[PDB]
Formats: sequence, structure tokens, C-alpha cells
Amino acid sequence: VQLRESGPSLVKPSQTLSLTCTASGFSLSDKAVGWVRQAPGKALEWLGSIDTGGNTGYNPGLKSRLSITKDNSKSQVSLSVSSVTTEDSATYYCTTVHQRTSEKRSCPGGSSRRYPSGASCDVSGGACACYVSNCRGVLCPTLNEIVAYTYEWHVDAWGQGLLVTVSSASTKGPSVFPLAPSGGTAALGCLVKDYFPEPVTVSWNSGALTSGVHTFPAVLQSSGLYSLSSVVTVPSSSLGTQTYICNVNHKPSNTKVDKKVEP
Amino acid sequence: VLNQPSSVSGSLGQRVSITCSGSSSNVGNGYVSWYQLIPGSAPRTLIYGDTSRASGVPDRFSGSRSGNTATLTISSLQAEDEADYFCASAEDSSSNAVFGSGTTLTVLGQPKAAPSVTLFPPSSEELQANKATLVCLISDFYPGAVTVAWKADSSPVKAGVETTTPSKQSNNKYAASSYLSLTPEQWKSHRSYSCQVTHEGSTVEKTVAPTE
Amino acid sequence: NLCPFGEVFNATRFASVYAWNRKRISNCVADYSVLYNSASFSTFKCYGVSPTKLNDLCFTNVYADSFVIRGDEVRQIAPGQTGKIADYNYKLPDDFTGCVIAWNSNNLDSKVGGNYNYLYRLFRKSNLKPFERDISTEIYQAGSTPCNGVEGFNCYFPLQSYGFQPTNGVGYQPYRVVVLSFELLHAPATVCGPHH
Ligand SMILES: *[C@@H]1O[C@H](CO)[C@@H](O)[C@H](O)[C@H]1NC(C)=O
Repeated sequence: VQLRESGPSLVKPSQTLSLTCTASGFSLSDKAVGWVRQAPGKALEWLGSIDTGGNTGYNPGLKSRLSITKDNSKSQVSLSVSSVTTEDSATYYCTTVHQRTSEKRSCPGGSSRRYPSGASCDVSGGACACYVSNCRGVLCPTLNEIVAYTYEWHVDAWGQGLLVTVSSASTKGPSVFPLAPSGGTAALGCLVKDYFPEPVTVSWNSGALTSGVHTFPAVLQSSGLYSLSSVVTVPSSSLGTQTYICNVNHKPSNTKVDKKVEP
Repeated sequence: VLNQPSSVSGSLGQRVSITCSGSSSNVGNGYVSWYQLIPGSAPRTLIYGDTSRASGVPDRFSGSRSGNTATLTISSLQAEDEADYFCASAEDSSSNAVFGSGTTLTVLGQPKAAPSVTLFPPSSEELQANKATLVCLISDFYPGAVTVAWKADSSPVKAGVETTTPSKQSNNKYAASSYLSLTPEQWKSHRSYSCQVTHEGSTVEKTVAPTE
Repeated sequence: NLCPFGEVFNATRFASVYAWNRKRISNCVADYSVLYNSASFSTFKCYGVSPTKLNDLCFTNVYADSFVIRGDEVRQIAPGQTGKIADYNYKLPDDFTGCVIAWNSNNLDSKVGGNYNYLYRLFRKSNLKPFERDISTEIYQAGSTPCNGVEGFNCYFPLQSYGFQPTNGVGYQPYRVVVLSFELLHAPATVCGPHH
């Protein structure tokens, strides 16, 4: 089973950011949905969750800009925030949450949980209570119970994360160029120069190529634009024989382009 | 928020543990949970409920707690266990979770693999765009400690260089890249462009040259 | 030898009134001078005999029933009396022949904060017949809902603890009681006073 995030990859400062999340293998009356985020270099921050019942809880120090909504006919939960800033540039995760509040019925030191017959109890009704000292009896004075609350919480499964860049810049598409070439191997590549923002998809022959495709992390050119490379280790004699094409998909610019790595 | 250590280290096959120090209203309740962040992957759910393993979790791990401090315990360290680790629990409400500052694991004792360098000249098409970008790619090295230099005709080059910071591969070794951006009037003028890589004192380099 | 009036009255401890203890007195010489003189007694009433004319009276068998109650209930230890103790714990017959002797035991049976160790029967389905002892903890059905032996709402434990705290007034302080029942059966008399 799995979760699937979706939403903008770029948002201008001070705008409202809107993300959505769908379920597969389960739906929105079986678990609770939570939203986590991480700004790289920083720790994980809790945002808020909405449970099977439908009410919401949030992060106190961050709730002033938050909202969670739900619609289980689409199997959808929507997260949203206002006055977005660049501190919030981060990966936003849709999470399967398990949570429940629980009480403890404690008596003061000089008292215990029992029925009038003296037998231990451990409930909160039918004539059982905190009774005093040496006693067994029906009219034996009772006294105020002490109630402790413990809170359960844990995430049993994670989405794959949605990367959000907050910037006042356009979704410039990449310029994609081919990189032509003691062990019998050869190197093919595709240079994906200046673009903005992350991410980028790089398949090879539309996924036909798997073993060998070492795709690399991008850099941040001092210009403010990203650029990366994707290299493939191939056998040297298959060149020319096998036409190799890299399929680069930058979706924020709505551009997918393919290039041959020509000899 | 929770006071984790910045980093921790152990050895392959050995034992190591992380501490997570909070307060009475958040960790004192118990029901603490631990998660594993292997970079480039969505995190794992390690522990939930002070000690209970999540579905599909290996038993190499186990939780522990004393009062306001939780402990994550592992032995038989694997290379795939290098990652960040985050504790968390609820504070005053079942719908308000707090994480810790995060702790990075170093699994000492892995093979100090030497880097494998590949170097690409600016592509002809890129030059048709009147731009040049030399591409130096580095695979299969450990640890993630490396320094890159560029030499034009055996002389050091300062301007035009941008270098990644390393990242994990599938086999828990590291990989990185470096780009030397040039004007074609510079690239056409020189005879050697060399990418030199320093890894734990060892040097591995490649060199390209312009042709027609 | 002498009757063990000491073993009873001067006993170091007593039973809860629902489980009142009975000691059989036979083949001895009942000398009451200890009791005539022991002026620490709060109550000394005799029924069927003159309280003074004891040491010249023979009886076939004597029964010493000892227990602990509270002050207000000492009145109930008499023929033809009603209340919690007389009805559900210790009933005396109307033709009672014997003596009721009771004294305060506040120094012995009162823990500060309450001695919750002496019990009395709170609920019972019928009144006690004379000299009957009910020791059952059978769950009493106080309500209309049947209990079926499980405690709950309107289903109560039939016994309750005395709240014997020292600072109480005298009427609520614990009292130790001994009821001597004399049986003049159609048999040889085995208990006589130093007189006769
Ligand atoms: C009980 O003992 C006390 C002191 O030992 C004594 O004064 C009293 O006569 C005794 N009474 C009986 C009935 O044994």
C-alpha cells in the first residue's frame, strides 16, 4: 500500500501554498493523515494531522498559518498554508499516523482501587473507586481520584515527499546536451544545464535502461540556476549498434525532451 | 527541539546507541518513536511505543527509555544503516508531535574505496550555443571526503568551478560531480583541461583536450 | 478449677460482631467477684436473674459470646431489640436468661485515622434467628437488577467496616461485649458459684 503526494513545485513568497495527497490500498476512514516537513539542514517539523473522525490538530507555534482539509470520496487530504516564506522551502511528507489519548486511574498514596468487597478493580464505574486505608466496606469514605493522561503517537508509513522551492523566479527549463564517449566499457551522458527549480526526471530509453544509469545530484551555479548530469555505463561494442537516448522531464517548465548520445 | 547528539559513530558488527533528552510533558509520557532517514529515500519507521518494532523492521534495533531520556540501540552495524536518526513523541496532545535535532551515524571500518573519475568535454551542441561546461563525475569512493581541482594546460584554474557535496550510492559508497563553466574562446585556446581529485591523500585525475 | 472469665473478658483481642465468638463454659466454679469489683464496665445488665445473686446459682452450661460493637449499639444487645446489630449480626431471644456485660475499648480498638478492621453486617435478606451467626459474603441484591454473585451497581458486599477512630465521641468509640447465656437443662448442674 502507498501514499501519493501532489502539488506545486514552486510558489511565490507570501502566496498561499496548497498540496494534496491520495491513498492507494486504503482510504480515509481507516487511518489518520499527518503532514511533516524538513528544510534541509534543519530537523523534522510537525505541521498537523486529521484523523478518521475528521477533527484536526496542529503544531502550536506554526498553526497561525495552517489549515488541513479532507475529502474521502476522492481519497484525498489537502494541506495549505498562507504567507509562505523561504524558510519553508522544504520537503513535505504525507504520513500514516497512529495516535490516541489514554487515561490512567491513580489513587493517592493512602488509598487503593477496589470494590466494597476489597477486591482490586481497575475500572471507573459499577461501585468501584479509591477507598481509604485498612478498609473493606460500602460506606467507607472515598476520596478524589488522580487522573494521568498519556499520549500515543507514531507514523507507521511515509509518503515519498514533495519538494517545494519558494522563490521569486521563473520555471526556466533546462538546456539538455549529449555527452559522447581497460574493461570493455564506455560512458554516455546527458548534461542538464541551467534550470530552476529542482526536481528533474532522467530516464534512459524511457526506462528500458536500468543497470548502469548513474544519475548524479545537481549543483547550484552561482547564477542561481541548477544543473546536473546523468551518465550511463554501457558496453563499448554496442555503440552505434544500440541508439542510446536520454529522456529528461522537467515538469515545472512543462518540458520533456529526449536526446541521442550520438557517436 | 529534543536534545539529541549532533553525531555518533560505531564500527561494523559492533554496538552503538543514541540518546534523546526532552522534558516531562513530551518524553516523560513515553510512547517515543524513532525513525531512520537514509538520504535519497523516504524515511523508515524504526520504533513506536518506546520499544515496539514496526511491521517489517529488522530486530538489529531496539528502543529503551528512562524517565525523560530515550535511547535507540543497535548492534551488528551494517553499511546500509548509515543515515540520520530522529526521535519524536507527542507533547500535551495526541495530535502535536515533536522531533529531535537529529543525529548522524558514521559506520566506521568500511573499505576505503578509491574514486572512479569520468570527464566530459563541452558537447559540440553546447558550443553551438556559445557555452562551455566541462563535466567531472566521481563514483565509488568512501569516505565522503574529497577535494577537486581543475588545471588549464597544467596550471591551476580558479574561476568557473562549482562542486557538489557528496551523496550516497546504492552500495553505501559516495559519488559527486564538478562543473567547470567556460567561454568557448577560453576552451578553444588551451591544450589540456585536467580534473584532479584528492581522496584521503590519494590523487586520481583525468584530462580532456579540444579537437575538431 | 475456676471458670475462664479471665480468658474471655481479659482477652487481648475480639471478633467482629458478625462473626461473634462463642466459648463454652462447663465444669468450673463461676466466681464473679472479679466482675463485681471491676468497675471499668460501662454496662452490666442481667435478664432472668438478679444481678447480685449470682454466686449462689447453679447452671448446667454457660455460653460466653464475645464481640466488638460501637457505643450506640450496646443498647441493642438485649431481648426484643431491633436495629442493624440485633437483626443482622447478634440477636438475643425474648426469653433470654443471662447477663450482658460491656466496656469501652477505645485505647485498644481505635487507630488514629480509623481502625477499619471490625466488621458488621449491613445488608441481609432476612432477620437473624436467636443465637444465629451469619458469616456469608454472598453478594446482596440491593436493587431490582439481579447480581448473580458479581459485585456492581446495586450489587453490594454485605459487610461493612466500623470507622473506629480515637477522637470520636464515646458513643461511636468501640465497645467490647460479652453475653453470658445460662442453660439450666434437665441434666446435672456443672457450673455453680462459690456459694450454693
Ligand atoms: C483482667 O486483668 C486485670 C489486670 O490483669 C485485672 O485487674 C482484672 O481483675 C482481670 N479481670 C478478669 C475478669 O480476668
